[PDB]
Formats: sequence, structure tokens, C-alpha cells
Amino acid sequence: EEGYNHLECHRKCTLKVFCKTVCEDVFQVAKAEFRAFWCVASSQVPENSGLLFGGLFS
Amino acid sequence: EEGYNHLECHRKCTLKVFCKTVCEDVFQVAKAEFRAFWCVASSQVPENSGLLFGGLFS
Repeated sequence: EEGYNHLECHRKCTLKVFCKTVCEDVFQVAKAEFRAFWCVASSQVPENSGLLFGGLFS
Repeated sequence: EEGYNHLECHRKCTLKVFCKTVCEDVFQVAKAEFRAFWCVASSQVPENSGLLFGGLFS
């Protein structure tokens, strides 16, 4: 989930005095499904393994 | 001077909850000049005078 933001403004004047300005700011939530996969040597005959490191950081 | 009246309304909904309705009612003043005249026998020879009453009410 992440959030995004709209910002809408309009201005209105009445009898040349009394200026009204409203500023609306809507915050909505955008969702997304992810599916993480991972490869395993299941054919038992590789030439070279590939991608020689396995350390992580968050 | 007399007064006249406008009435404006619009409705707005945000995120399907929180319905906003504003109802504005403007009262303005309309002006007018009047000039009241009155006729006088200045030729001294009428046949008949005309309009035989002179009483008023407000």
C-alpha cells in the first residue's frame, strides 16, 4: 500500500467583498499485489551456477 | 429602493462519505428615480375641467 495526494482549490467572491477560498486535499491509498519467486537447481546439470552472492540488506 | 433575492446551491461529495452542501442567498438593492408631475389650468379657457375628485389615501 502507498498513498497519493490530490489538491483542489477554487475561489469565489460575493458582492465584491467577502472572498471565499476553499483548499481541499484528499489522501487516498493505492494497493498492489506482489508475488516473489525464487529459482532452484532442479536439473542437476548446470555448466556454471550463476550470480555468486547471497547476502541481503533491508 | 427595493430588494431582490438570489439563491444558489451546489452539493459535493468526497470519498463517498462527507457530503457537503452550501446554500448561498444574496440580497441586493435595486434603485429607481421617480419624478411626479401635476397639471395646472394655465390657458384659462377649459370646456370641462376633468377628473372631479381630489382626495387621497396612502
